[PDB]
Parts: sequence; C-alpha cells; structure tokens
Amino acid sequence: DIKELAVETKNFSGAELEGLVRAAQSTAMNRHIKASKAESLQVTRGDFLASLENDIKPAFGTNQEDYASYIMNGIIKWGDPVTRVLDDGELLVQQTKNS
Amino acid sequence: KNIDSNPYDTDKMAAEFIQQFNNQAFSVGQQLVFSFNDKLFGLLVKDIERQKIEVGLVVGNSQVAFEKAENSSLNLIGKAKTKENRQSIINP
Repeated sequence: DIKELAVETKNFSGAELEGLVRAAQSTAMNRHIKASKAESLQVTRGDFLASLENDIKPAFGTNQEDYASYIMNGIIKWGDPVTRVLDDGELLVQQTKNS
Repeated sequence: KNIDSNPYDTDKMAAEFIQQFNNQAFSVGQQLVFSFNDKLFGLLVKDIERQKIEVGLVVGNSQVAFEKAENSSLNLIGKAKTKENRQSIINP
C-alpha cells in the first residue's frame, strides 16, 4: 500500500525516496538471483521493510546508533524520582506540541 | 574482415529471407550466403520444421528464427528468436 509507505516516511527527500525504491528492487532481484524461474519476479513488502530498516539514513531523520551508544543499560526503577522525572518530561513535550 | 556490432533489425532480415528464398530447399547442416542491404551473411541451417524434419522447402507462409552465430557481435534486435534471453540465472 503506497499510503502506508507515504505515512511512515517523514522528512525524507526525493533523492532518498528514489534510493529507497532502488534498494527494494535490488533486494528483490538479488533474492531471485539467489533463486533456490525468472518470470515470476515481484517486489514484496518485506523488501521495503528490510531496505528501510537496514539502509537509507535520512539526513533530517532520526538515528538509532547514537541512542544505543548514549543509553547502555536501559532504565531501572529504583525509586520515585525516576518516575517523577519521566512523568514531568511529558508535560513539557505536550506544551511544545500543542500551544 | 568486416565484423561489426551495428544493430540490425531482425524482422527486416526475416522478410528479406522469405522474399528472396521463396521455394528453396534447405537441409540440416546446409550453408548458404544471404544478401541483405548490400551485406553478405553466412547462414547455417540448424533446425527445420508438430513434425520435425531434416530437409524441407521454403515457402512464403513459413516462419524464420534467426540466431546469431557463436561469439557473433551482430546485435540481432527485433521480434525474432535472437536468443537474447539467458534462461534462469547464470549465477557465475
């Protein structure tokens, strides 16, 4: 569904969209080249998913490696203050989003 | 001596062959020379025709399947049986 892909990608650039489509088509073609019938070629949603996940780093987008680097042991609720701070951050987030 | 990679439409060769060699005999393994647009080609008979035959007669209503010879640089584009498709995947 084109609508799902359009909704998912945000702050992308046209060049990046073309790169995504090329990546998906290349992945499908290489899968069939691996084969076990070159006439039943098709592109599957799984190819889009994998290509988006493991490639295409939008310049104005969100990275995950930096997160994985900064936070390294998750969060353990050892007392009230952690809950207090987490619950208070959402107020600022909402204020900046709505007003 | 005059090999080239220039693209030549195959349908033109098919029509010229049918028109020029109408009512002619061809046997498997036979060789002949075909004149097309003031150029000479060495044609080798490979298969003749669902009954299978080794020697037969050329008629206007027949079909012709041109296949470029081994290592031939001739780019036989068009609607003929140039064998431009590598069935399955070579996967070197």
